Amino acid sequence: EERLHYQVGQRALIQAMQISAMPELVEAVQKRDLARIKALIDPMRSFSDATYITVGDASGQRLYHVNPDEIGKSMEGGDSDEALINAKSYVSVRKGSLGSSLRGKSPIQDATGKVIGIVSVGYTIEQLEHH
Ligand code: NA
Repeated sequence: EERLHYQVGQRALIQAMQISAMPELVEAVQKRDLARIKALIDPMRSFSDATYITVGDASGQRLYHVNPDEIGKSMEGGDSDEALINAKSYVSVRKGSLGSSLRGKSPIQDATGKVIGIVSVGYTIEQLEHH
């Protein structure tokens, strides 16, 4: 019965699962084509009500972030291991550079199931429109 913005986390998780399963994103990540990834994610970032979307490679190095300088740097929050190593999809909460946020995380996988990256869709808590 104890909740931490349950509906927001479910919305984030659903979106991360959907984005991570896109064949075009799987291909762009395999090729490490940054511009292609940006072209695919920007419109989704614009359309979603999420605060941000981050895409990382298999080692957790960012291939996309809303802040340009973060691209090429490692996701050091410590809450990406279960997706990157164990291919789990889940809701996580953490204060990264963009503030305390609820994240939906899901691995990006090739056709054989190998994890090749991660998608994190986040909602910064202080910015939620309360009900
Ligand atoms: Na996934």
